[PDB]
Amino acid sequence: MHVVYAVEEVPIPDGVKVAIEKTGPFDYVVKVKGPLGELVKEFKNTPVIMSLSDGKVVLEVLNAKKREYALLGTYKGILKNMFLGVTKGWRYKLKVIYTHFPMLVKVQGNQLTIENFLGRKSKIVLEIPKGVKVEVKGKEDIVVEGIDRELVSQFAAAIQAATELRGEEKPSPHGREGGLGVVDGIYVVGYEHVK
RNA sequence: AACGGGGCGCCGCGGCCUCUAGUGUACCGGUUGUCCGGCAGGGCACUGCCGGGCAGCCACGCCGUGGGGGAUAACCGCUGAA
Ligand SMILES: [Mg+2]
Ligand SMILES: [Mg+2]
Ligand SMILES: [Mg+2]
Ligand SMILES: [Mg+2]
Ligand SMILES: [Mg+2]
Repeated sequence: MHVVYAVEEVPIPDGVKVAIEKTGPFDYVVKVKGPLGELVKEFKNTPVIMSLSDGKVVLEVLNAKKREYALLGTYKGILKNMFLGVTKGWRYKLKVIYTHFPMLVKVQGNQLTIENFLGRKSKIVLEIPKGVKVEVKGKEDIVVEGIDRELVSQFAAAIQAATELRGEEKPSPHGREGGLGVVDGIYVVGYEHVK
């Protein structure tokens, strides 16, 4: 359909200061600061008009189609994650599951290393991005923390992907005559806030 | 079975001549028939034939011949509204 005018409002929580800067004809840079840190997000080439009103972020589209109107809900959802990111933080939880070979997960500096995955001599090494903290709880659980939910979720997804074999190395998911097969890996199990 | 780690080929490409192999009517030797009287030296038999062989050329010989980065394909995912 067609939208003459549509508006959305995102209430800024207490202690959070939001700055909106126009870096181009339709580009925006939104800086969000809270007790837990500062996030910076870019909204480039966008039809959404972004503005501040006494403690809210106002999002508007004018003369918009479905494509442009759909971006109001998206930007509201992104901004809400930013506000919760600087007040409560984001924690993604992962579970280590093995069948015969116990995996050894350790964090050394800014490297996350997984050893003995399926008894392989190769070592899975991942680079931990700035703003992400990884802690290994016992032998079964991994926790990824940060203020940028996109950054934190993406890294947690990378850990899970690193243990998913592809091509000729992919094991059969089901066993003989239909039981569970070789299902080893690290699986993202859920998320929650730090506070 | 596999990832990872270690070692080496085959095919192709580019060079090289130290080794080995081929050639080598440069060169040295042996020897057949005849002719120059004999010896020695030599002509011809299209290097007469046979053996060896430097240089050069050469392969059947030796040497070199890789990893990375970027954007992507098939797609797999994150966040994410309509
Ligand atoms: Mg050649
Ligand atoms: Mg000869
Ligand atoms: Mg004589
Ligand atoms: Mg004569
Ligand atoms: Mg002659």
